[PDB]
Amino acid sequence: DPERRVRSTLKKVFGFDSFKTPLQESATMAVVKGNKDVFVCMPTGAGKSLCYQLPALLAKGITIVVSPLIALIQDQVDHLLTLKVRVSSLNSKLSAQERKELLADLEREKPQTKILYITPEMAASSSFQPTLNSLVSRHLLSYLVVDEAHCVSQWGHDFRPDYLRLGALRSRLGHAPCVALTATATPQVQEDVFAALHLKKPVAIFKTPCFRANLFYDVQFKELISDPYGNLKDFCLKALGQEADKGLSGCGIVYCRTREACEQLAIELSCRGVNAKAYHAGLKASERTLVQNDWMEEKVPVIVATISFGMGVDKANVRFVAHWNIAKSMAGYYQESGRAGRDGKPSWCRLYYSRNDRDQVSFLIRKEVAKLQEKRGNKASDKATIMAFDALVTFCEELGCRHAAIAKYFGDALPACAKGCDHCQNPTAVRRRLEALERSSSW
Amino acid sequence: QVQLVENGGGCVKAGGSLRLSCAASGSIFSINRMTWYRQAPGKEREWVAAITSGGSTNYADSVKGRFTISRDNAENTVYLQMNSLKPEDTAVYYCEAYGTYTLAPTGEGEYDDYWGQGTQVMVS
Ligand SMILES: [Zn+2]
Repeated sequence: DPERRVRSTLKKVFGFDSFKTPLQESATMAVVKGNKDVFVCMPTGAGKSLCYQLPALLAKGITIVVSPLIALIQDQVDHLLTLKVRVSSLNSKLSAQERKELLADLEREKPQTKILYITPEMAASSSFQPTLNSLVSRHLLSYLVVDEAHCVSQWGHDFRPDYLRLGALRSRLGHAPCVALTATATPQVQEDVFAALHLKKPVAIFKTPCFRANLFYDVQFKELISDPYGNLKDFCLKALGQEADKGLSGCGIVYCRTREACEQLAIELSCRGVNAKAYHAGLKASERTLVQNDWMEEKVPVIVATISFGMGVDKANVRFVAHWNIAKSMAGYYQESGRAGRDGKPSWCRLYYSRNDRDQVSFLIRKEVAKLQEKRGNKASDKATIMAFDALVTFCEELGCRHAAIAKYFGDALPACAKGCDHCQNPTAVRRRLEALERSSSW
Repeated sequence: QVQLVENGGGCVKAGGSLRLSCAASGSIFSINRMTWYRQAPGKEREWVAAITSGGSTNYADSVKGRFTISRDNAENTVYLQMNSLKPEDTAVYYCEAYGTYTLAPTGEGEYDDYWGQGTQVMVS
């Protein structure tokens, strides 16, 4: 059966005895059957690549993989080579001799090349059209793959005019199933992907959900709070106190927009008896490395940071993530809040919302969009930037499951919140606080 | 897969009124365009009216002001209010679910077009 082959090739070539996840498996099987175009939207470290690489080995012919830049392309080729897989890369960073060695290999009946990584520039160039023409005619194309598929959308962050030719490409390669992959797609970006690449219905979709059961999402209104600083300390004390025998157990992050706010919030927290240190661009590199160190090694349980917080920094027992100030985007909030509870254990994610904060950020977004518009003219992404903020304001100012609002933005199914946010745990108490906010709104 | 099942047809007299309901089943997240077509026997399929996700609506000239469509967003269901009916309007009425995004919490979905079963509408 096909399962017997796929399991076997997974083991013999790639080395694994079972797939990471049954979603990775399902995607993989759907590409193998080859009746449908496929969209795979999984985050970094999911093994999204396996879902087109493994099926490529099990087919009769060649798999063209279109990736936007060679840095990306190169990583894959080296690893595939190490697995003793017959891979090749066609780019304009290559000598005429290497280029022509490869163009030649492709014009063979039964080429050496099983998988061909190619840049969009090259996949459109006159130099390649005839090679492609011969490959289709000899029925040697098993699959067209488009990586970083989101680049085709003007509503995505990384638009490339290059990618607009890919739809015409897909059309010519009609007989061949098309796979498109990315980590990052709003529903609007997914609709742009399916349209612009001319994917064919039914498009089968494999999309890792945002939802993490062990995170508890809630919003507090700084306007309706006598001791904001004191509220925060209690939130930190709850979160850090889930093993009283150890005393303080775990660590937490407080996120601020400004450096002044960091320094101040660190001092306020420290006084009320929760040891906290400020991390921002203001400090010397040495102070930063020392503060990061103290947090990582649990000397100091709480770090107060600007957007500067390290990408390479991933800790396992982050018991809470407090946004003192609303973030620039729903995506930013998801990512920053999502640094919590990577060890699977219960964690708390809290947004401190003020309309004054909303207004300060709202404006700063529009200012830095204006500064980009003077340097490169208009872009439909500028509209996306503003709507990315609206979605987070809407998260704060509506009644409804917090996890569900996050899922609607990203395009997931309604998640299984087990009284896992404020609204699901007590709907009426949320209505109370929302009503209370609207009383200040009068006039 | 997805079910479109239309309801709320029957026989009524000229000048009378019906309201059709089309119900969409399955894990539907969104529908790009929901569209009302009618098939009069021995005539070509006729485009009636349609509504975008976000509630933009347009209407055939032959039914403008008499007919109006709307969407129970909660229900993933559309309605076609037909008042001032005429013998012309006698037909089978069905819906097209263009750009129908479906998705389970597993992360496994589809994106497809779907067609309805139809409801009979007689105008004396
Ligand atoms: Zn909830």
